[PDB]
Amino acid sequence: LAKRIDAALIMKDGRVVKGSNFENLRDSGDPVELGKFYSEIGIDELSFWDITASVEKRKTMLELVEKVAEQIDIPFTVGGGIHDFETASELILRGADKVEINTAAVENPSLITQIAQTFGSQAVVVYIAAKRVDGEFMVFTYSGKKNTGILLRDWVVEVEKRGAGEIVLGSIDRLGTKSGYDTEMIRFVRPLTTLPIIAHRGAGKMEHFLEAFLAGADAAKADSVFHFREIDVRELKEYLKKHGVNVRLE
Repeated sequence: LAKRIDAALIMKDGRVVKGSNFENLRDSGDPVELGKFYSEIGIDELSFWDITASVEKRKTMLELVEKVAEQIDIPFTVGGGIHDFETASELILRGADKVEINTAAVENPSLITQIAQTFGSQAVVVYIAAKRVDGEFMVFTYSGKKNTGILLRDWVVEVEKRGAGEIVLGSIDRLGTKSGYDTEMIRFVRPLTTLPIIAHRGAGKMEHFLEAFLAGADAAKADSVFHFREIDVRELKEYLKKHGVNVRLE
C-alpha cells in the first residue's frame, strides 16, 4: 500500500498543547480546526492524544471525537489513558475510527483482543514506546516512566497475536530530537510482524521520512515539526513522490 503520513495533536483541556504556527487559522490552538486544515493539505490520518488530567477527561475526549468526526473526512485515532473496553467503545461509537492504547494494553494484553472482537483489528492501534537498555530494546509504560522489563521483540509478537491492527513504534531514544526516526529500531521490528508499522519520534526534516520508509515503516507520524512548520506537509509529499515513495497526492 501507499506509505501514510500522520499528524498527531497533543491536547489538554480541549486545546492543542503549544498550538501551531498557521496564522490563517481562526484559532491555531483549536484541535478541530487544525485537524481539518491538515486533512485538506495532505495529511492522511490524524491522531489526537489527550492529557486532560482526570475529572473532565472522559467527557472532554468524547466531545473532541464528536466534533472532529463532524468536520473531518479522513481516518483518525484517539488516545491518551484509554484503560478499558468501555472507554474505547464509547470513543469509537462517538466517532473515532481507531483507538491508540499503550500502558493498559501492556498491563492487560487481552484488552487488545476485547476491543478488536467488537470493532475489528483495524480499530486497535498499539503504541509501543521503546528504548535501548543494556543493549536490548525494552518496552516502557507510563509515558516513558517505567521500564517494564518486557523485550520489544516479545511484545511486538504478542501484540499481533492479540489482534491489534497497527503498531506505532515510538523511540524514547529520539524524544525531543530532530536527528531522524530510529531507523535501527524500525528495522529491528520489521521482520517480527506483518502489521503496519507507524514510526514516531525523531523527525526533523523531509529526508527523515524517506529514511523511515526505507527502514520498512508503513507510515510516519509527527507533531511539532508540522505544527511549528519546520516541515510543510505538501512539500513533504512532493519530496517523497519525487524519490520513488508511493504516497497519496492530490
